[PDB]
Amino acid sequence: NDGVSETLLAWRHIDFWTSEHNPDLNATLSDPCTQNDITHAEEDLEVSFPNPVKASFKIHDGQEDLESMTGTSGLFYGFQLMTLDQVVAMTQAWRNVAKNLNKIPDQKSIPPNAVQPVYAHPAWIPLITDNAGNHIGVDLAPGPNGKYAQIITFGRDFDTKFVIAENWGEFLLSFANDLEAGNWYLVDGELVFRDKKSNGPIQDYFEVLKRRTWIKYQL
Amino acid sequence: NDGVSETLLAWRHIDFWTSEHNPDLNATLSDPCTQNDITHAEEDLEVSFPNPVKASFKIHDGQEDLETSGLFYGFQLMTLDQVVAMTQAWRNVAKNLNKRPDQKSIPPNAVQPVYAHPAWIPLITDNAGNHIGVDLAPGPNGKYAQIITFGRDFDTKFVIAENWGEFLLSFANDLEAGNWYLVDGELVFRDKKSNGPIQDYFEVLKRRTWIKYQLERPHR
Repeated sequence: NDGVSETLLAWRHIDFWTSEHNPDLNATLSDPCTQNDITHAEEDLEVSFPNPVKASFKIHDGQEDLESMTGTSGLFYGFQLMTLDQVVAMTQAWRNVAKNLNKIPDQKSIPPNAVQPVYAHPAWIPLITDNAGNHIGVDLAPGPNGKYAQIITFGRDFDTKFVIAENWGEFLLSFANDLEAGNWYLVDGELVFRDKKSNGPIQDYFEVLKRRTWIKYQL
Repeated sequence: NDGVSETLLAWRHIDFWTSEHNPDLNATLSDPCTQNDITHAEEDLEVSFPNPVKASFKIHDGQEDLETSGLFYGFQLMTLDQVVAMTQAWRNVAKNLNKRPDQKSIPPNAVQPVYAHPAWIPLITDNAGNHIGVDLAPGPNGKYAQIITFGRDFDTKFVIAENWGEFLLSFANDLEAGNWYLVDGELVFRDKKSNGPIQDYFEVLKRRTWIKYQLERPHR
């Protein structure tokens, strides 16, 4: 099925975990989008959000925290869950880039042929941001060996794109499983990843996702 | 809008024309698909057919063999069953290509530069490995549900229409423009106004696409 279950389940675990270990991060999780907000977005972008993505939006419209000054603390080990407004704005942003480009080194994909080998595509809908040009999001125009609505890395520093999940649900869930596995350090602090079981160092979450993907591919 | 109007309009023109100038070809046009046939197909392939494509199917489920000689100047309009069979056929090819002649697009980056894609749904066949059909996974400068050539001899893919409706309509306009010869007989294309020779319809579509691309390139 679509990964709606996983979405719903993940948000339970994430909502619970944040409330327990990091209230301040909890506060930042926004109220649900209404159905009209999302229909308006879908009309604006002329796309159908996959079911799981619509489910996540109907739980949290990204993160906010206006009274903070140092910037928002990204839920995903520093990366910020985007609001529907930001999703629309950035999607149109990247759509302009694709236009300007119609006339960047070599683009590749892991797995091979899973993601279109391009810098920007109109159908790559960003959902998470580093506020530094890079995104996780959902791919609505997969390559030949890709899957519709797979979750991918793309952006400024992602000449190679990685498929990091089959759907948004699986992604949210693996994030939830990291939290529960104790794979975290608080810097009541900034959230960053470490492999608890291996007494591993602090690592950028993107490098973790890329590594995992690579490993999974070779198997 | 979607190109549903154009679909519906085109089939009126095509149904009319065929009945007048080539009854035998008319006979080959099938009864409509039912909505369940389509839902069953959509489940089988796990895709949503574009609206215009669903409209065409609700007029004719392709052509039905007398042996069927192809409506589109020899190319056969596929039945839903053939669409499903061929889509799975092409889907297996992609799978086997994953375990490893330059593929290009006109316009550049409009169509994925690959031999086979799961989301290229064939609608017309060459009975020789080549297709016109609808692209549900466009390139960066493509458009969802644009109509493309693809297949065995299509190392370069061409976007020949913005939607299925526009395609059916341009076919209809060829017929009404007198751009045909009967070999009643077998239907083949000629440019009436240029007193032109007979031409393969794929070459016509390729030239047309190529010209259109080139006339638009000054604009930005």
